Amino acid sequence: RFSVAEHQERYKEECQRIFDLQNKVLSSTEVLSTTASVTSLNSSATGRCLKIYRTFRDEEGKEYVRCETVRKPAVIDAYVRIRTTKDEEF
Amino acid sequence: PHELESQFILRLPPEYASTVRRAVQSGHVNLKDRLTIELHPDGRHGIVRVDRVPLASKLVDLPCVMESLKTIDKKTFYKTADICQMLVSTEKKFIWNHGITLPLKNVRKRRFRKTAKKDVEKEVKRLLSTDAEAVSTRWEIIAED
Repeated sequence: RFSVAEHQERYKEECQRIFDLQNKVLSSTEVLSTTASVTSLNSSATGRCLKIYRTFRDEEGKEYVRCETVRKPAVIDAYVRIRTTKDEEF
Repeated sequence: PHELESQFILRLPPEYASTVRRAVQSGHVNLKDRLTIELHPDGRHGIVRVDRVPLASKLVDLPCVMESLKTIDKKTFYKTADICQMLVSTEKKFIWNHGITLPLKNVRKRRFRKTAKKDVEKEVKRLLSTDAEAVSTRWEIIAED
C-alpha cells in the first residue's frame, strides 16, 4: 500500500515477467497444430436493421419502387452517418 | 522515377522445392527455362511450372508483416521491402491463418487481438449509390421476422 516502493516494485516485476514471456514465445521452435472464442455483438446496441424503400423511373414510362434491407450493422453505421451529416450540411 | 520492388514468398511442394533449391544454388540460366510463373487474371490463382510440370497456386495474405533486410557488414541492416503475400503451390480462402516461422502458427486465431481486420465500407458506398435513386424511403426497427 506504500506506493513509494510498492507501486514501483510491482509494476517493474510485472513488466519484467511480460518481457520474459514474450521472449519465450518468440524463441519457441515448438510446432503448433493447424476463430478463437470471442464475445458476439448484437446487430448494434438497439438490435435493429436498416431498410430503404426508394422510387425510380424505368425506360419508356414506369415508376417502380425498391425496398432494400441492410442487416449489416457496419454498413448501417457508415450509411446513417452520411445522412446525419448531409442533414446538417444544408 | 523509382517503383518500390514487390517481393513475395513462393511455397512449393517438398520434392519440387528440393529440385528448385538445387537449381537455384547451382546458378545456371538452365533454371530460368525450368521455373516459370503464370498469374491468372483472378489475381489470386496461378500456375507455377517446375521442370515444365504444372502446379496449382493461390496467392494468399499472410497474417503478420515481414520485411526484407539487406546488409553489407552484418551489423547494420537496411529495410528493402515489405512482404505480405505468399504464392502457395500444390476472400476467406485467400487469407492464411498461420505465420511462416514455427512459433507463429494460427497467429491469426490465438496470438492476434480481435479488434477487427476489414468489405463493410465498399458495401456502404454501393448502398449510397443505390440510395441516390429514391423519392419515398421506408426504414423500421424490425424484430424476430
